[PDB]
Amino acid sequence: ALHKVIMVGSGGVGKSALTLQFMYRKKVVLDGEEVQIDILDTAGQEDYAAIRDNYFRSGEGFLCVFSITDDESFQATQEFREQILRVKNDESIPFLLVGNKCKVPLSECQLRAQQWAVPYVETSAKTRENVDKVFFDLMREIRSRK
Amino acid sequence: SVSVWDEEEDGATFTVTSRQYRPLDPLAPLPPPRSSRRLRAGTLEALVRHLLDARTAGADMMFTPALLATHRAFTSTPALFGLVADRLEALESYPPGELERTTGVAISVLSTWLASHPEDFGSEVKGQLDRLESFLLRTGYGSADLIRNLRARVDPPADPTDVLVFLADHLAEQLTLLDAELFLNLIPSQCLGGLWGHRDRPGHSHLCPSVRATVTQFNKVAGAVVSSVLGATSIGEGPREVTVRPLRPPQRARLLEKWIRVAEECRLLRNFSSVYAVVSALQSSPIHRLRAAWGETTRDSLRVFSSLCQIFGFRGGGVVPYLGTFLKDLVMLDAASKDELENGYINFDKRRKEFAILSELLRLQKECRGYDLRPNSDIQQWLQGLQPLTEAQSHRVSCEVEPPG
Repeated sequence: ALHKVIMVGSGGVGKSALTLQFMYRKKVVLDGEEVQIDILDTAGQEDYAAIRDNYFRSGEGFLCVFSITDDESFQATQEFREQILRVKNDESIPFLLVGNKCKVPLSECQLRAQQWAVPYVETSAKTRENVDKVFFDLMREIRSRK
Repeated sequence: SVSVWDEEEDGATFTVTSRQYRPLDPLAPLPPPRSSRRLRAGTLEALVRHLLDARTAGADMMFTPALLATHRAFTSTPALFGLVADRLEALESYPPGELERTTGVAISVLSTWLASHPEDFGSEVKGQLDRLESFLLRTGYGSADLIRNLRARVDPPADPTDVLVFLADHLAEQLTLLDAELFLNLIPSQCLGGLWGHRDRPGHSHLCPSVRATVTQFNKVAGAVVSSVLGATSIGEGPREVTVRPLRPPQRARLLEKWIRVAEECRLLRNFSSVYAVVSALQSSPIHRLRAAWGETTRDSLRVFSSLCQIFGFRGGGVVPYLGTFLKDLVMLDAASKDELENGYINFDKRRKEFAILSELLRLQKECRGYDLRPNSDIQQWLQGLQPLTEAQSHRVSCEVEPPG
């Protein structure tokens, strides 16, 4: 009863900001059921090549986080999508695209969500909207694979 | 016994912690209580008041080094220097006694700063230096020592399969040599999550150079392993542009064993940065697949490989840590605590947590200086001529080398 989650993205996007508010390993209630989850951050370690590869081997579900301000951080999202497919050679894998507000259009955000078979969710830094939804959303998609 | 009470001042908040210790002679008078008035929050100007207070050295021993190491997170060097010059020029009209003692603290603070972070004093502070220099002569006040030192800082295609040709411990020494000097060049203030976290932002390409240099070497090593085991040399940017050496599985095994031993020799040198580069590279997806080659590997090599994966002569008493655990810790620490309190006061408690981590890599830096590693120019030029494969190139070659079944 343990679901391994990985948060992927660039620095300054605030995966770490999103990580801390959901918790502050954790025991949670998903669908009336006691489940434990590991959120393993690539925080600070994003520029290390072989490191993230090791994370993606053991990780069972992914959060692809980019900021709604920078074009550059949004541009790097397909690289992270590619890396995950290289490690986990399977198209049908738990995935979630996450926009984080704290310039890039919303219509262009929905386009990449449509290109793949996975939902897109937007979140705020400290307003805490959809912060719980994002993990709970992914955990169910992980449980679906289980 | 142990008593704790808050305080409040012009633009700052303090916390006194006075603990009464039992005397050495049980019948003697109580010895003076050991107290520590520590700044907890406050304006930037208030921090400089506290910085230049003679009491701080003994009341808040680790305020000065913490402010100096972390100031780039919430200010700039010329502003901090500027405010110190503000205070001193303001005290010019004061009675000479208060002027001398603060000048003295200012002299002592800057000298510590100069010794601790010389790479702070660029041409950006030329005016502030003149400001301080004019002051010292105007008031007639190691002043001369500090001025001399401040002015001297402000005014100045290899074959990757050839890894088999070298002895493994010889390779580890060279890798450790390169990693160590990069770790000594590491400016710990650049590891702060408020700076490293924003390295990708649209104007920060030249920010955090010493940290990036460390990462680039970690990636060159992980590249070298991946490229070597695949027996491929990168001749273009494209996923196809690369020449492969045809190698049977038993021949690839020899490259696996070599690198496993290189890792092990890095572990004995306590160079964990390269241990983690080699190990994660061997666990890397284009090389994890290669079961035939992994199956041809000597079993004692696999045990050493497990032993290393479970972690994640005079050969120098040193260490090179895997920076990354530190970067992670600092990035998460930056996001867990706020820069400023609701009143607009700088949250100096965050910086205290930050500096504690920055302190640990300082002691590791001093430990690192115990290394006795001899340069090898043949291994060195081999490394410098090494052209590593891109992630896209390595995945393509792996498939052409050991196809899926």
